[PDB]
Amino acid sequence: QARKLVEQLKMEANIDRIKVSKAAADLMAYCEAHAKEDPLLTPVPASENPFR
Amino acid sequence: VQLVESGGGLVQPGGSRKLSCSASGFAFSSFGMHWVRQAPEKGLEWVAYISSGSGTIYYADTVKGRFTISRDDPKNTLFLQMTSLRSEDTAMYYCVRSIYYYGSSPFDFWGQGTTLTVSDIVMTQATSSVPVTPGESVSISCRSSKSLLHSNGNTYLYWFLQRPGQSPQLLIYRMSNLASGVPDRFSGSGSTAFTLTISRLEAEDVGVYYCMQHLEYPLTFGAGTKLEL
Amino acid sequence: ELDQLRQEAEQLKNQIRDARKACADATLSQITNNIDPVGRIQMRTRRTLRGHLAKIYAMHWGTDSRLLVSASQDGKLIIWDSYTTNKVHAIPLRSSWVMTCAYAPSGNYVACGGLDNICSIYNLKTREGNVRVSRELAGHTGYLSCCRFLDDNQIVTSSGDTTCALWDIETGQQTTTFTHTGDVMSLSLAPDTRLFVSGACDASAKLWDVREGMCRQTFTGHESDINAICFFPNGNAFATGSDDATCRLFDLRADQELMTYSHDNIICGITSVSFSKSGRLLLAGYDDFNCNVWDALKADRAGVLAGHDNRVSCLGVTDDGMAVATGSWDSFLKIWN
Amino acid sequence: TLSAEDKAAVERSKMIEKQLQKDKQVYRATHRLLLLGADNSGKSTIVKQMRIYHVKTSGIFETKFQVDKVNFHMFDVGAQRDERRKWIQCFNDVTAIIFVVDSSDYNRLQEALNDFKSIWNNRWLRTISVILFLNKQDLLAEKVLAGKSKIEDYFPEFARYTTPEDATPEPGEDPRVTRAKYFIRDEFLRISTASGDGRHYCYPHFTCSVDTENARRIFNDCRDIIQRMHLRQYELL
Amino acid sequence: CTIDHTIHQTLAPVVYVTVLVVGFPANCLSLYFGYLQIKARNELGVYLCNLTVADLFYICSLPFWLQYVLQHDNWSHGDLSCQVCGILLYENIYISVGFLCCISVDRYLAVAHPFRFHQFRTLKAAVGVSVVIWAKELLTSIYFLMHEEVIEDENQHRVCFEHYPIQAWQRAINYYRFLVGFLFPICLLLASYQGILRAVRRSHGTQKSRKDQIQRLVLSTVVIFLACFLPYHVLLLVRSVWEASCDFAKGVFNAYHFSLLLTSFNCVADPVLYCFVSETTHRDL
Repeated sequence: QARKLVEQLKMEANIDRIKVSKAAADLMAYCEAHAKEDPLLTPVPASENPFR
Repeated sequence: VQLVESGGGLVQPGGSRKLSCSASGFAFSSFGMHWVRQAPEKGLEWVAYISSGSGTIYYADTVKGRFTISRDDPKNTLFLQMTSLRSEDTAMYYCVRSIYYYGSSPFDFWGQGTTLTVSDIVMTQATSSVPVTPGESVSISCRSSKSLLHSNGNTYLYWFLQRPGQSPQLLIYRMSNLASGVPDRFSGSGSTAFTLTISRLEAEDVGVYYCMQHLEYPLTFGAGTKLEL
Repeated sequence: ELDQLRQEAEQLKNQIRDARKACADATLSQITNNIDPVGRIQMRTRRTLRGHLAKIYAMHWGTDSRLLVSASQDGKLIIWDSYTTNKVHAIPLRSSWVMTCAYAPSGNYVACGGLDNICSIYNLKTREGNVRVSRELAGHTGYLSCCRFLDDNQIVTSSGDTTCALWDIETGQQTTTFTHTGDVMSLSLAPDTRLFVSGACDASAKLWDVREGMCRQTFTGHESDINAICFFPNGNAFATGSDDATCRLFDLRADQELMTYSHDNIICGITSVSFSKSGRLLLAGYDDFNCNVWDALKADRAGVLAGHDNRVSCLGVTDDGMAVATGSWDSFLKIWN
Repeated sequence: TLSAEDKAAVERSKMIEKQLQKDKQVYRATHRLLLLGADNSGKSTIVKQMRIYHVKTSGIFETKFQVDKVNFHMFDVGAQRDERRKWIQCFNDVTAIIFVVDSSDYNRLQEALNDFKSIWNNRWLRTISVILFLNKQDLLAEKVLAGKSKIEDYFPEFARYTTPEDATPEPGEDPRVTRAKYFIRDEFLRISTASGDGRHYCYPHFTCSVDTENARRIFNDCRDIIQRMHLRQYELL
Repeated sequence: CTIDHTIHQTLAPVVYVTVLVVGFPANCLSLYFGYLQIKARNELGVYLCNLTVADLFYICSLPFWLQYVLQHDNWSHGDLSCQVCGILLYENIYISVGFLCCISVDRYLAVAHPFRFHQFRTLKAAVGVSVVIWAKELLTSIYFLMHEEVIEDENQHRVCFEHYPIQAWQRAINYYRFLVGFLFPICLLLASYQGILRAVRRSHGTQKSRKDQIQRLVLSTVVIFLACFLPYHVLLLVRSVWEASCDFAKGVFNAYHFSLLLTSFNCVADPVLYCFVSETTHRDL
């Protein structure tokens, strides 16, 4: 009955979770590393873009 | 995909004759159609073009007025009606299938041709014959009178191979893109001046290689580079 | 017995909650309080794609970042040339109730599906010039809400039968099934393609291993139905839009909710979420006829896309990040830079 | 300006636009209906006897019929879960929702009323009218005449209820069955008129299993719905 | 012909000033809301925008007439501005009449026949009939530019568009204006309505409140059109059949010009009747 749910919870419980501070640092690192390649965040020179 | 043609033969000069093309195996209504002539020993020459919906019809300067093009989508049949025939109109006529959308491959399929015998950006192929042996790599070069690189970023150069006794087969469209069914051996590159490179040559690549422009009508071919073993 | 199993499940849930709570070393908002705000992103429409008879539910950008596929409830997919507004393809659909579309990474196939419970794959590049139904995938017992292509031969789909499914294309049979207690509404594939996260109508988003076929992780926190989901470009984070008028960014590695994006002036649910190329901008379509562009690290609404007279249903950012295309119930797609 | 291939692509787009306009001419003239009900409700019988007169897990069933040279598409749902909160959003633009209720079953009449309340008060159907088909009227008549089960055992408001003056009893049918069926209709119409303002209207209809007029009532109600929509759109109210 | 114009100095300036002040802002909100209806796939938007444009042309022409009546009826603005302004004041009202007739016919088609004539209620048909109507202006405007209408009276004032002892080219174009421009449009309005009023009061979906409200709006529209135009066209007839001498011109001058001023309220009543009373407008206001 609920044995499948118990097994799923056990399988999803024993995992290696890093600190949320490291997660935030990784997300910030990705955003800062690829900031120069984001046309919407950093606008294009209006001549390289294909819509103007 | 099959494009059979009919309606040619011996006709006395100054007469008239209608050429028909039966298309079977593809959506004829969504494809533009071309009539391309080839003299018995000379190269290819574009005769006419009809668009999907019959809203854009173009003729060559040497056939304009006295030739007319038409299509019947429900009957899937192309027609070229020709009047005031001259000695210059002794050629094998080919029906060519060409769709036009982003990423499409125009001139993808050619028919079989009909013999009719009576009784402008310049493409230069400075080399007409090339001695070649299997296993080697050869490069066929073409030149253009005007730059074929448009502002949209497309260089409108086309490559065709005419094996002995066969219709031209598309190899490369837009000077870089490989057609469907051609081996990855073929590769093309260029700028006004172009080249077609064949690597690890096989025995089925012998024939005449033609380069065609599509930047602006009329569509002009080259003389052709014959590759003989 | 049943009571023992229920007690064990409750204990395991409490253990998971405690483990997640014992890792909140520093909130993401506190850490990013030092980084500069992105400022007002004054995105502007550049092309309006019109020609859809009825409301649009799904859009997908091509890998080339130029070809669009849009699914509308007129029984039609339309493949748009984004640069020239030209209509490359118009595919009639045998089921008019379409809720999802997918454009294959190779560009050779498109996908559609909806209340007909069938994932229809259409072949674009054929010897004949017409777009033909490559095949129809059946086996879901509920409406098909999202479909995504791993490659030309595998496709992952989510249905209202509380189930996702990974399908083979050459043999139209469910290679594997993924079993959520509510309607599954959105899918998102990791860039590595080895995982996918799915949000359902139970305020729960589950990260699944595609090859193995079991639920790797589950994430809660929402108060209502989850309607949209997407991956941060990293592949180790994902954002969920919900009917509780909130977006939430989770991280698989932390196995807990990172951050929430909400405002008191918006009370309408999020219907489509997408990330910019950098992941700094989180674009979310809403029922308030708008598409709000949030700063994914600061929870500050940085921009608004207001060009639709009806609810924004679908939203997507190109592979190169040049443009963002949003399609609404006003029968229009709009391309913004 | 444009290359030759670009002009030809534009021509292809123009032809696609022409086909889309031809398809708009059909979409605008075709009315989409959403059939809702329960297993007890004879909506399957209605579909059968309306398709006659005019895949295993497939979740939608489209029945296309035509009345007075106007086309209608009913869309029955048959392979979806008991939850309805989400796919119902797909039907915010349908002309009408045909709600079929088994009036005979007193035990499940409250469930039907609750389902109708959910449909009527839904956020995405606030401008959509409901054609209410109180099906199986012959079974209700037989049950009330051969009286063994009473409505007073299920709804303790039937005793203090009188037949409304604006009633249209069928010829040669007892006042008891009229009272019963109008009580059921009044329960449904009370739910309908409790809210909704005037954006949408519930059209009640006493239908049977073998009635051949159901298509006619759908046509009339849809004509009225489109009339109201046009009065609103063309600035008359 | 010695005709005096004191009505042009007592009541005419008031009327023009008011119609200008209360109609120029009105027929700009009206135009904006018509454009909003144009954004949606609404055929009525074309007709509303065109009617507002015609009224705006009338309003534009109004200040010249106000200035004219201010200086004791002396058109000191050349012989072409007089023609243009007179066309906009006399022959321009029929453009508005035709466009409200188009509105009424579109309403009748949409209400009384909801399941048919879907072709006729498209934007292409609306712009086609608008182009046809504006052709008529071009093509009437030309006819009026063919004639030269500036007459210096006894006091050296140059009257504009009005030769009192009416001319032979008149007395026949007035018949055209009455038959085609009043009688045909009023018949078209009374047929489109009362056909709408028969489609309503037959429907079982709208409440009695709304059903009475729609009838009140339709009656108000028809009555306002009648009050604006019927006196003017009746007097046009009365001046085209019993006018042969200067004596009759003095007798009927005051009445005819009062009716002409009454026609000037159509451009201030049209935005109210066709754009302001609508419930959709109230939401965006």
